[PDB]
Amino acid sequence: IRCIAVHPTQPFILTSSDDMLIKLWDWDKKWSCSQVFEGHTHYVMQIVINPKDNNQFASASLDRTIKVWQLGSSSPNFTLEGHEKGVNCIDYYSGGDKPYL
Amino acid sequence: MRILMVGLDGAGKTTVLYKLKLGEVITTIPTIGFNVETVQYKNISFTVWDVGGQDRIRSLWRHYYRNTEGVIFVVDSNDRSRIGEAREVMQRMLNEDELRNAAWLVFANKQDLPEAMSAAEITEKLGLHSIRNRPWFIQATCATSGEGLYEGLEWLSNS
Repeated sequence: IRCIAVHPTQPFILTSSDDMLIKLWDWDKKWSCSQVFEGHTHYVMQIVINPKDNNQFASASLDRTIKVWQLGSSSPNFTLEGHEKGVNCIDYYSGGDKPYL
Repeated sequence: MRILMVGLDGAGKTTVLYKLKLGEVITTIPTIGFNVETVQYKNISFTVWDVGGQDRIRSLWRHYYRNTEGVIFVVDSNDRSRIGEAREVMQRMLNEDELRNAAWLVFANKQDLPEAMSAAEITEKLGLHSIRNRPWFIQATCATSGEGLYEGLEWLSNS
């Protein structure tokens, strides 16, 4: 189990794991696996929540690609073909104003 | 054929459009800088035109328009209000000449649960399920959800 990303506003714990799975679990439901997010191609190395929009989040894998997701996409909205290596990590841009990873 | 997607200002009309070509979507700003792509469906190639309700967009839609013959008139089934104001307007707009040249395949969006707007309600609000005139089509959807995918392309084929 590589990474957890959390919704702060909303009572959540998001997890990515190497099983090529991202699961969402709900703590108020007392660790329900509320939803499973899948659209993998490899181990899930990292999850980061765009906390800015907690709600939307991005995922990094070393198969070099990034999926950004919408809740209504237990899959990303899309995948983009980032790395020429692998995408180890994904990070967000502190400001809400503009947006970088 | 020159085919027009109209609908809201701030809709993310576009959202839908590129959701549509591209699968993954686009900002719920609609267009604001001129938008056409031409699509083969059924190998008649229609240039489908996304216009944001750039207030100005609406005005300019009115301005420029000739050369149309068909349209996906997009409307929100959750927007109760500029849906209303519009309703009249657009309706008539449609009744202005040239839009009678065109089937209105209206897209009713944001139909999605514990709140949307009642298909029947709006239909009768416009009397508008009406066949007092044209090849029409009515299609459900939170196009922003994408809702009716092949059915559109296909039903629309019908002629």
